[PDB]
Amino acid sequence: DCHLSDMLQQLHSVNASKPSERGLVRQEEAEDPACIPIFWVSKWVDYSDKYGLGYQLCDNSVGVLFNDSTRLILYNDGDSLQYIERDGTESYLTVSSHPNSLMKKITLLKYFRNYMSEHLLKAGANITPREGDELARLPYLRTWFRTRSAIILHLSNGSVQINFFQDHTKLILCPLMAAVTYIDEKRDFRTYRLSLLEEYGCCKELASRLRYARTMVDKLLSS
Amino acid sequence: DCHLSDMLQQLHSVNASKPSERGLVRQEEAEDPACIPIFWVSKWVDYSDKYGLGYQLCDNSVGVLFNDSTRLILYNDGDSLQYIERDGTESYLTVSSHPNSLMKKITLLKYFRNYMSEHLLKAGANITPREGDELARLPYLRTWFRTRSAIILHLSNGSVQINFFQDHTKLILCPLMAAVTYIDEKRDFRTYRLSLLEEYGCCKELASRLRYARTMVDKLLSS
Amino acid sequence: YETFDPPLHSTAIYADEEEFSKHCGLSLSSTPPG
Repeated sequence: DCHLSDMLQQLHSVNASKPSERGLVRQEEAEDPACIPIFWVSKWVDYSDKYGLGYQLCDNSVGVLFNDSTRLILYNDGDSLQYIERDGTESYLTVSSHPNSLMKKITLLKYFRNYMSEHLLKAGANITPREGDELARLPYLRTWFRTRSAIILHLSNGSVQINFFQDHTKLILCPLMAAVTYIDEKRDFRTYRLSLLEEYGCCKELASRLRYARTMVDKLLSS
Repeated sequence: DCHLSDMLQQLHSVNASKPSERGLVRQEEAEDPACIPIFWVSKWVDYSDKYGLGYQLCDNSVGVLFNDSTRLILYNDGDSLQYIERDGTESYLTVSSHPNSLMKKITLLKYFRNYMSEHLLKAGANITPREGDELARLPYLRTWFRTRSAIILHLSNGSVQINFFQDHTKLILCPLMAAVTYIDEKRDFRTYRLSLLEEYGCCKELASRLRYARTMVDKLLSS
Repeated sequence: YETFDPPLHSTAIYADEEEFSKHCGLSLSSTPPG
């Protein structure tokens, strides 16, 4: 899509500036809390061998990308639903409606939601998503893949999230604002303008992960 | 039925004692694993709008109570068959050498068996039946009905089984031993002497299901 | 068999949440509480 192309251009620009190889670094000056994301992946479980990948968004909504390339979402109200087929038709329903064609997929989603809620931590719990608007269109997981070091999550709103396994650091890239939110080992969230990181520099930790993010975004475009 | 009358008296005696309204409930003192049932229904398929009700017993034998009030049972050897006519008359045969008049009912039973083996979980797979060394004669399903909350199954040996839809709990009532086996939502199987539940009490969950059981045995008797 | 579609039946295999949670614990997932 055009959003991944923009993200790649922003990452190319910031990496080309070598932001960590600076005589002086003023990473704080690149912060811009106005770009804090409204949606990110807080939980996930890889059941790809049988059913697919379920995940939780920061608004406690739940979704699953089944192995048949269809998607089902359960909003935070606990009843309304959204089912995206392979072709991409957004259909809206509810659990109370008891749809017969989606009864199995509903049951599986509920199981994903159960395990995540009772076994997994909520990433970004210490952060209030942007906007008093809880009316923002819920995004879905367009695609995802896993390396030996991280899981890459591409949401339908253009956001790309990269969770690093070993140290639990996380990147949330927003191409619409050329911004990135970084979650460090201590779970402190910082949001930056990529363009300002070019101009003020940043630590090797963030710089090296933006280098990795660029190669991941290239992978998303090659597919 | 002599057995249903015994079960009704057994259940009235325990229920009249209000087993959950005790200072100290000691349900565990009523457990008697020596009363574990030999046979219980482990799967069922309600196709009564066309063919009838198919079911599997815990020994992997299967049966069908057809809409014409006849029953066909396939023993776990996969070949031996028992046919019970409307008036109760029993006859024995095999899929290999059968009367041609039963060929359609045999075919239907195979469909039921295949559907149960391919699609349905086996209830009580963890629990091990009391063993007569297969000497115990295979019961057949005498009658059944479904309510808002459960399916009730009355076997020819006198036992009554109640499967509650909501929480997957089940009661197996054995009038011959004045005992009841309860499978909780954790799929944990416990067998109790009703007389000892009366003396030592029981939790509210089981007590309420034993009241429900009495209502269902009255219903079986009224028909 | 093709037209053998029972409208009601006991719990299906896919609806065994105990095996589901078992597999999730064995599969890869996000970070759990420490």
